[PDB]
Amino acid sequence: STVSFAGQLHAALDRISDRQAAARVQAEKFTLGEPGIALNDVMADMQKASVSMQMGIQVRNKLVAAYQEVMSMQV
Amino acid sequence: IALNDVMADMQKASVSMQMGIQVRNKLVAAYQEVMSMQV
Amino acid sequence: DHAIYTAMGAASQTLNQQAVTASNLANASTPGFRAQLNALRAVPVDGLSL
Amino acid sequence: LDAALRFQQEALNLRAQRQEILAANIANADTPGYQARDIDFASELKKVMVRGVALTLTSSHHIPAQADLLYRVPDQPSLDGNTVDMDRERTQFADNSLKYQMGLTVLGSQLKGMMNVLQ
Amino acid sequence: DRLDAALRFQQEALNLRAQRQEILAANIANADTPGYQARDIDFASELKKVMVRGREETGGVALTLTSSHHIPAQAVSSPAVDLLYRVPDQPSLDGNTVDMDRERTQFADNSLKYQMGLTVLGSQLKGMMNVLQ
Amino acid sequence: LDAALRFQQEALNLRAQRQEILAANIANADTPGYQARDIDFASELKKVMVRGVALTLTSSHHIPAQAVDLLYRVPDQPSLDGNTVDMDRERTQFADNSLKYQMGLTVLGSQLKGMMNVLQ
Amino acid sequence: HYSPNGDASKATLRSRQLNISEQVPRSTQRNETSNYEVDRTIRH
Amino acid sequence: HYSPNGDASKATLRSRQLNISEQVPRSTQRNETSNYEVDRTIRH
Amino acid sequence: ALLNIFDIAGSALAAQSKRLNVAASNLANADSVTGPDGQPYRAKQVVFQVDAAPGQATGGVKVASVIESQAPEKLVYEPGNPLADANGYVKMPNVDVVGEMVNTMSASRSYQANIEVLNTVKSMMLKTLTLGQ
Amino acid sequence: LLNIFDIAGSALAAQSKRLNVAASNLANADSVTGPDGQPYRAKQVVFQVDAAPGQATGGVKVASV
Amino acid sequence: LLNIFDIAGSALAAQSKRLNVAASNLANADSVTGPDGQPYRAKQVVFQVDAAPGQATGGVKVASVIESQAPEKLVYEPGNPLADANGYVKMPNVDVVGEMVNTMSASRSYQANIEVLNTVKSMMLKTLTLGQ
Repeated sequence: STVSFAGQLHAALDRISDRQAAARVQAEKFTLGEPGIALNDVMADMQKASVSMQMGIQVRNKLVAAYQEVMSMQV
Repeated sequence: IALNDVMADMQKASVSMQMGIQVRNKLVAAYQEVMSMQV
Repeated sequence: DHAIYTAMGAASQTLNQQAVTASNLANASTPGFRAQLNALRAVPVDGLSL
Repeated sequence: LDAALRFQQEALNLRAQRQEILAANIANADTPGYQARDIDFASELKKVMVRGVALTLTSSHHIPAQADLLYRVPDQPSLDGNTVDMDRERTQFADNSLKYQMGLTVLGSQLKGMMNVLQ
Repeated sequence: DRLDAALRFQQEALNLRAQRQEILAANIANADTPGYQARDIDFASELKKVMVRGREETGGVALTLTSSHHIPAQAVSSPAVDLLYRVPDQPSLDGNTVDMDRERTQFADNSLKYQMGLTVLGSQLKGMMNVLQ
Repeated sequence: LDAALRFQQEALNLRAQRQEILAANIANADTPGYQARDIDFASELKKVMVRGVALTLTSSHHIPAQAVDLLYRVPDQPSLDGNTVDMDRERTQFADNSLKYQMGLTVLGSQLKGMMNVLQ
Repeated sequence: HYSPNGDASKATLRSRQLNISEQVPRSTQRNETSNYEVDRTIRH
Repeated sequence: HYSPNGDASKATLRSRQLNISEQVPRSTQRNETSNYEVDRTIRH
Repeated sequence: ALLNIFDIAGSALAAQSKRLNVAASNLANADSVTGPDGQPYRAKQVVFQVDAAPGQATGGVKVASVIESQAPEKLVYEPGNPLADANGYVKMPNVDVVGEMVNTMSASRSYQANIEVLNTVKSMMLKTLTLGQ
Repeated sequence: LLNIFDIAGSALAAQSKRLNVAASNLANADSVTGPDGQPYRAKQVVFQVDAAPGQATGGVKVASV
Repeated sequence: LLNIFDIAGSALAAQSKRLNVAASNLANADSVTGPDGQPYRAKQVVFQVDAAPGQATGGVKVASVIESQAPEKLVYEPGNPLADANGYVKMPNVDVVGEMVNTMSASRSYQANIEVLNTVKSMMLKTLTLGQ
């Protein structure tokens, strides 16, 4: 139907938030004493979540720079 | 998609948008300099 | 790094020799017992280089 | 907001308290009739997370103010009195230190994420 | 364009470095499985092949794009690079020809050259942005 | 102009080559009869700053093809297998050469950044 | 008003992710994700 | 309206990826991903 | 420094961890006369395979199908202890102790290698983010 | 407890109980009577594998000396 | 592959192969028989300099593993097969002290080359920050 790239940014933010929340709840469950979950799995998922979050931060920085530049053309 | 691909795409698009905006700035400035003379 | 395996082999197999000697040696004063003599075999690992 | 850090905060604090308890167990390894103690980490952590009134706030100079040891089942009776089993205590202490380090790493990483969002 | 024709080489080289990187980490991860037969690729020849031909990655198919709620799923995809066998020294009785020292010095080299490629792209892109301001 | 960066640049480059030489000495510290080699930095640098051949280079499709003094390191403590790499000497030399490479990197960084600061 | 799609014979599936697993002392598994399209009538 | 392509004798494929892998202790494996093209009628 | 190298090295970590846990079980249960139902304990081993068998290219290790070692199940002779059959022979699990020592030793070393690979790739990727700026 | 800490600690505790049984037996060799007045019956420890439910393997339990 | 990484990595490979040969000797000392039935002949490696065309220096290559042709010390067991006329088993000629010293020295050289590699890697990664 339509892409509505504000919807794409919303989807990216939702992905980042969901990944961090999943890592957080896995650390929750593991330190709570729940059997199953392993330590290396916890740390690996936390690492991946950190990388995705820095992904979002870099996209933020460059979008803000782009907008601050498109607001400089004289009309 | 590859991560390095995503950042290279980021930067290429950013440079292209910068270049387009600068070219438009030059053209708009030329238009106004032409329109601000005496006749 | 795989050297450890070879060394492990030796250590493990030496214990086996010990075992044999022990069974070979507890069986003194066992009538007509035949001592089970033992040896160690080198086993090359013929491969694709070196 | 900014109470997302609460969970690992309480978990780390509880790990430290358990460390103190286990160090007390080790220290009292040979006192007679010590009857070693412990806490149940999962229950304590749930209890702290699930669960504080600020006093009267009239004119100044008004002085605002404010303020389970389980028994480990023993093996190997002694009749020298004590019930601290050194092997169990040592394994529990090592595990507790490891998990304290984990909690410290997780909390530090959350703080790093928060601080990285801000620049 | 002519922005992605001058930056094309370093982009392709850096992507190929990343691909060789997970090849080498697959070598490392299968250090002690039996009969692994460590793999590697030739970087120069493959880079020339990429520049002349393109990507042309072989093997991969995603599902279709109908109305939402149709559970996207994808097949197992692999780059078109032809994996080459690494000639082994020291046979090891289980077929595993992964020599820690060779794989690890190659890993460090590949990491360093990937960082070099990142530096080169960063320099070229900073140059572009310095022209345009 | 802008060959005022030449000296340090070439100096740095020479240090890097030296590393290889010294590195080889460490690699062959056990081989028999290696006869550890080295170069003298000062004289080699002076010579290179004072200063293969070109093939058939008309239009393309003719396949162009490109074409230091390695001095003995006088040994001590002879070792019956010809190897003269006193590994202690080479370790000291390698540490010092790595350090002076770092110094050269810092000096080029400073000259380049001074140049860039003047230019903005 | 809608029609009830509790029956499988008269339901409508837009998607269905169905996984079946088991070993044979038995362990089995069966996961279902089904998304439907439902008849609807709107009077105003 | 659409047409039922439950049958491969009248199904119309755009893409089909097929992996068959088995050892003979017979370990077997089969994967079949299919994208179809569907007949259609739109009576407005 | 692709993201599908986290999966490979993480799978390697999990496989090494499971192998090490099994070897620790073997070493602990040496001289374990009986099982819960009542049976000699059978020393076990884990089987390492390459992950994602079909197509793919190379990538990751899987520890599916933990199996049971076929050592000859050494016996002892104590016809005063129950669990000894006719010709009283306590069945005495078959653990090669030095082999298991070495197994744990190498498992720790390979686990450490893969942990490091994870860290190195993350550093690669975080410096990838600093492309341009 | 983390998994391997549990397995190895159980091994250590079981070995300690086995050693205590051995020490007690060795010390009471040639001991005419018990308190009630009975032969000192020598003791043994039986090692079961721990973890009956789940994976059927890991750790050692030595209950019922 | 950068030249210096190649040199040090070749050193690592050579040291690993030397240590493997020493371990095989130290392990099969006192081994009566080979597969077919012959003495285990004690093994040594040959270290030679690499990069033969160009600069005459750089790296170490351990091509052509050879055998130590010492006269293969004998023992007397004239009931054992593998004993010729004048029953004399062949009994590999491995000197344990030499092999232990070889293992120690190989480990130390391995460490030195590893740690050269680390130094060089830091050197180059610092070179990448030249200026900026």
